[PDB]
Formats: sequence, C-alpha cells, structure tokens
Amino acid sequence: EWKPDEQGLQQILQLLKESQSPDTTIQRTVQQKLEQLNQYPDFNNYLIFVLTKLKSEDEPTRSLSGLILKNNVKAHFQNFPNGVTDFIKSECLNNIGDSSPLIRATVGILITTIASKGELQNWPDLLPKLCSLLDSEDYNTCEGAFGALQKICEDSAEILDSLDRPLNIMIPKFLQFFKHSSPKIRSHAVACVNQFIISRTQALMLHIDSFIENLFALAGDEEPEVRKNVCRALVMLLEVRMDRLLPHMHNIVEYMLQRTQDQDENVALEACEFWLTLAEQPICKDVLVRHLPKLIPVLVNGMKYSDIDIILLDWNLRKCSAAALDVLANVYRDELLPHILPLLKELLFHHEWVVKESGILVLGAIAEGCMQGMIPYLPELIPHLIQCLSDKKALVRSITCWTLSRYAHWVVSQPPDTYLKPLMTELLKRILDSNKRVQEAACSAFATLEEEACTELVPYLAYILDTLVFAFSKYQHKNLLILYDAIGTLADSVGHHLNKPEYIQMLMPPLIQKWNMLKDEDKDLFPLLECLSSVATALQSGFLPYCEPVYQRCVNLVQKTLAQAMLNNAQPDQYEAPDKDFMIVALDLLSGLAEGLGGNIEQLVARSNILTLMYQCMQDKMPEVRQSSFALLGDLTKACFQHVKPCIADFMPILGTNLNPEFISVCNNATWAIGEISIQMGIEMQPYIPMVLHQLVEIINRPNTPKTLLENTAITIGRLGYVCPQEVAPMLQQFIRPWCTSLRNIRDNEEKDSAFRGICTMSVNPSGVIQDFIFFCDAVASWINPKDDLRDMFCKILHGFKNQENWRRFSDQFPLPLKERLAAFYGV
Amino acid sequence: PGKMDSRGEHRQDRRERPY
Repeated sequence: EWKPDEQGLQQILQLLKESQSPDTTIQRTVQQKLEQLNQYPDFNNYLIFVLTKLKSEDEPTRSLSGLILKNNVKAHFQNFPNGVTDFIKSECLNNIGDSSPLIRATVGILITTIASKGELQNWPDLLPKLCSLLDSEDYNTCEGAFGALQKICEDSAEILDSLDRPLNIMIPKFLQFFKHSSPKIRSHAVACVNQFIISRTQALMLHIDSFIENLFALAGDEEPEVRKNVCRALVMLLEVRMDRLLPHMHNIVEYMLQRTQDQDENVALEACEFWLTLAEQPICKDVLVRHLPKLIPVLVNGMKYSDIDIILLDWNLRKCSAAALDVLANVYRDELLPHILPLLKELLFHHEWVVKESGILVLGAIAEGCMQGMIPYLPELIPHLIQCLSDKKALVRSITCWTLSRYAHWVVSQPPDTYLKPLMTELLKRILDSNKRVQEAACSAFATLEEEACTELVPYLAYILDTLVFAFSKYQHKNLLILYDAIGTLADSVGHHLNKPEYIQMLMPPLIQKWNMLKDEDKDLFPLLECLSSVATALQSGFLPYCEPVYQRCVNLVQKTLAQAMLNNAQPDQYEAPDKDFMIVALDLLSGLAEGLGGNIEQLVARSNILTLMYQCMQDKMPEVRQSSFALLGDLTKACFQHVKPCIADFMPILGTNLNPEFISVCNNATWAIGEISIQMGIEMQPYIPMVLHQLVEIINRPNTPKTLLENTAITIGRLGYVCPQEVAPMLQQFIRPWCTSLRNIRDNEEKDSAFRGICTMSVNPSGVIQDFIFFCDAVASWINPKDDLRDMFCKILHGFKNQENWRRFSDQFPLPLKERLAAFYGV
Repeated sequence: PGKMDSRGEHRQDRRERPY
C-alpha cells in the first residue's frame, strides 16, 4: 500500500551519498538535514526500502540507510504510524538471511532494536517467525534468525511468562540445535539457553537432563565459542542444579581443570569462574579431594600479569584466579599452607619481577583465610615486603602496598618500633611516588592501616599530615578521591587530637579550594563531603570558621534533590530521577557538623528549613535516606532542641514506624533518636511511649540481632523509663535479661549513666526484677567508675534485695570478681 | 555505642584492590 517514486528516491540517494563525503563541514550539513527529515514517516519508508529492496545500490549505502533508520527507531518509534512500522518489520524478517554479511548484520540490528524499543508485546509474531526461520534450508537465514533470538534473549530474558510463555517452545527447540553441524549455530544455541539457567526457567529445568547430556556431548568442541559457552553453562548449573551434576562431578572437575588452562584466554576465564562458584558450596572440600593439589599451582600460575596488561599498565583471568585463591584459602584455612608455601618460596624471591609480583599477590590473597597459619612466617615476610616498597618496578611497589595492608592487624599487634614504625614511614614515602598506580595503592593501604592503628598514629600525626596535605599538589582527580578518604579515616582514627591550629591551617585551605572548585552535580563531592564530615567531628569547636558555607550548601543539596525527585515523580518521561546519594552525603555532613559544633550550630539552624526538609527525608522509600535523616535528628536533638520540640508530635509516629529490624541501620538510628529526644522531653514524652515500647521490647529479645542495635535499644528503653517510669516499669520482667546482658559490655559513659538511672527508677516495680536478679547484680558490677549519685542509687537496690542474711546461697554463684567488686563499691 | 555512620563502608568500597 506504499510504493516509492524516482524523485523522492534520488533525493534520498543523493542525501545518503553526501553523508559519506570526507569533507570537514558537509558532514555537519548533512546531519542537520537528516535531523529535519528524521521525524517524517515517509522518509523512514524510503530508508528501509533502500536497505532491503534497492539491490542496485552498493552495500555501504544500503546498510547506512538501515543504520540511520535504526537511530530513528531508538528516538522516534513512539511516533511511528502502525503502517510504516509493519512495512519495516515485514521487510526485515523477509531479508533476515541476506547473502551480504554487512546487510545481514544491519537487518538484525534493526530487528533487535524494534524488538527492545517498542517492546515485544507489540510485535506478537516475531518469536514464532524467528523460530520457524530456524528450521529454514538456507544457512544464512537460520544463522541470522538465531543471531536475533540470541540478542533478544540477552536483552529481554525477564519476559519469561506473560508474549504468552514463548520459552516453552523455544528452549526445547534450541536444545535440538546443540547437535547442529555448524559451530556458529551451536554457539547461538547454548548462548540462548544460558540466559535461562539462573532464572530456573521452567522450560529449561524440565529439560535439565537433555540439557546436561547435550552439554557433555559438546565438551570436546574445538571451536572456542562453544567450549566457552559450555563452560559458562556448567558454572551456572553449579549454582542452581548441583543435584543433577553431582553424579558427574569427578569428570566435570577434571574437565574444568583442563579448560582453566585452555590456550584461548577467554575460555580459561570462563572455566576459572567454576572454582569461585564451587568454593561457596558446602560440598567443596569433598568434591576437590582428588584435584586440589593441581588446582592450586594452576590458579597461582594464572595470577601473573598477561603480557598485554604488562605493557598497558575490568575482570580477567588474573583477578578471577586471585579471587578463587582468596575463597579457597577461606575454605581450607590452615590446610592450604602446605600447598601454597612451596610456591610462595619459589615466587616471593624470584629474579624476574613479573613472577615475584604474582608471589606478593598470592601472599595477600590468602591472608584472611590462612592468617593464623602464617603468623610464624610474618616476622620474616613483613620486613621483606617493607623492603619491596622501595623496589625499582612500580607494579611490585603497588601490590606490596596492598598485601602489607592485608597484614595490618598483625603489624599493629606487635611492638610499634619493630614493624609499625618503618611500615608507616615507607608507606608515607610511597604516597608521594611518581607513578600514579603506586600513589593510589599506597594511599589505599595507608587508609587501611589508619583504621587498624587508631590512636597508635598520634605520635606520627604531624608527619602524616605533612605527607597527606602535600599530596594535594601532586594528585589530580582519580587519587584525590582516595586522598580524601585517607584524610577522613585519619580524622576518625585520632579524633580530637586533630584540633590544633597548626594542623587546621595546614589542612583546610586545600580542602576548601577543591570544595569551591566542585559543582553541585559532580559526584566527586561524595568522598569530599564524607571526608569533611569526619574532619568536622574531629575538629569540633575549631571547625567554626568554615561551617557557614558548608552548612548552607548541604541544606541546598537536600532541597534540590527532594525537588527533583518530586518533579520526576510528577512527569517521569520528561525529568530524570535524581541521584539520592547527594542527599545522603549532605545529610551525613550535617550530622557531622551537629555532632562537632554542638550548640554552636543553632544560629545556622534557626535560619534554616532543614527540619521541614528532614520531615520528608524521614519518609523516603530508600533506607539509607531514612537512616541518615534519623541520625541528623538525634544530633539536632542534642545540639538545639529548641528547634526540634515543635516537630516531635509529627516525627514520633514516623520513628515508631521505622522500628523494623530488617533494616538494621534505619532501626538503629531511629531508636537512638528516640532516646536522645527522651532526655530533653522530660515528662512530656508520656503520650508517645505506647507508639514505640512494645516493639522495642520485641526488638531487644529478637535472636541474632547485631550487638550494636541491642545496646542502643537497651539505652533507649532505659532512657524512656528514666523519663516516664509509670508506663515503662510494667515490662521490666519481659526485657531485663537481654537489657543487662547487652549493657554489661559498654564503656562507662553518659549514655550508660543515663540508661542505668532509668533501670533504677523502674523502684516503681521491684517485683519485675526478682526472678532474674542475677543479671542486674552483674550489670552494676560492670561499672568501673560510676559517678557518686549513681553509686548511692546502686547501694539502695542491692541492700534492699539483701533484706529479703538468707541470700548468701545465691550470692555464692557470683564469680569472684563479681562478688568482690560489689563489696568494694557498695558493701554487700 | 550509639548510631551507625555507614561512612566507613563507603570508603572501603572506593579503596584500591587487585581483584
């Protein structure tokens, strides 16, 4: 019902030739003319006509016409009338197997793009026609149709069930082309089926036996693409249907071991993944019993840098082998050392740097699983690695930074002058390496060391800050991020020691300079603001000269992220949803300012809409947003409650709804906020207690709840009982056991103090304490340095229980430190 | 303690690693 005319054809052919001209500007001119014509449907009818039917014209003009149309599909398919679209569809399927490889590639890319963009529900007979075309006599047609089906399976596998269950016909049919004579078709066949293994697609699982028998029959295929796809198949079958591989495990392991050494590096990388996946299964040790002795040297050998990467310098046989060795070391732990140590001896001291490098990487990879077993060798290895940090080849320096980092805990545990002092000295020198890959390795290692050492670095603080600040001049972009993180960690590790004028004036200027440089859309803000958050908590009162623009920018980031989210929610096809990391980062930095500046932030908050913005952040679908806003709420509750008090009526029900322990961090920050709000509410928190308490009690008696959530729940229940004993005390019998067991283990501080005066007051029902009194006695003995008020309180309840003497039988079940501290402080 | 930062996890994930 549409046919071309010579005038229109000549203009298109003219325009298509012109688009192939070599000249500088005629190409920019032809694109503006295509831009205009692209939105006219009759033009796309001409494009597909040139591709499939103008066999007079050459191949490059025909296929370029098809590719321009492909771009129009990707952009304007919505606007295509159902008569142009059907004409393109029919011509594609009818020329799926053209004799020209370039034309055939172009038709398929059309098919594939219409199928995805425009959605398969709207091309109902595509899959049946493609499947019928698979049975064709002509090879190119069968190959081209299978080419399309494979792209479609890779792109749209998630349409298994409602076209209407097409996989129930295709998958059984793909399995029949595993035996096909042409290796190309065979690859397509198992490539298609591989898309549906992890899904446990019903059509495939009910044919799992035919699948497995056809895979075995294909194992010795000489064509790499088959071997590779057979290897992929076996690795996924390992994850979902281990049951049916079990009777063949010995031959499969034997096969994968051979393929892990394949001459084709892509085959070997697919094979190598088998070991990663097998290590997770509980059957691992039993299965590998006869092959582990060869697997370990095979893995270690593939960890060397390939020759290409050697010259160049992302996932490859090196990383995969290393990852496998890491997991295996975790599975076998010390049993692995007799396999690894001879290799390590032959590699760590080798004359050829590529070999030695791989030795050092082995040493780091096994560190976590084999740590205990290698303690005896560390007094020799660690001084050796510190010497390698000065090795002449950069890649040896950078891997040595890493594996030293993997032994940081052992190093901090030894006398600081022996290993820690020299390691840190030469890591700092390495920070200023001239090679960018070493900078990033040494910086990351140093961060790792900072986290392990904590206050052990305070004597070195000035020299660390000299090195870290200097790096601002040498680093740009990619390692500045690592550098910010090293500064953030330093601030978390030495805390308030950072708060000295010499340090502040050395560190802030370059931090603010990179701050003024970045704009509100740059994701580089994430490490910078997370760094400033840590710096502000450490610098506390000394951050005051810098906080004003820092605060107002964070509130701005939250405000714009909320507004963009609401816009996107309003018209999603016109406005893109915002990255809510900007908001999470910005909330956390405000938490850092409120913790660090304390009361000094109130003048900033008094002039802000942060609480109105916090109200909406607390209700966000995403947990990390809720988690950061509740953390900010507790911090503002401490710093400037004057401004929070009017909002409590609205915040409390929302805090009540986020006492859900499936989200640990949200649940935790919510409970902590409730506690801090209590202390400043006073008796006025009476009406809000029914909204939280019954769940808090359920949370504190829930098994396999992380210790930190339990202590915060204990501290909040204590604080709520200090403030309104009337409605809290009835539950004493129901939570005192886990309360005492958890709070027994926290340092004597203001939260501990606040919580224990709460338990004392709950004086209001002493009968809730009796049947489990052993736990309270222990909990009060946990106190080393209690302030006098709390001591006086403590003597009263213990002496009161005594007077109900007869108790000595019970009191002798005390361990000796328990019984003796109670007599020492309180005289019972 | 009291309250969960989640900042350390973010720094660990940006850290350099050979695999």
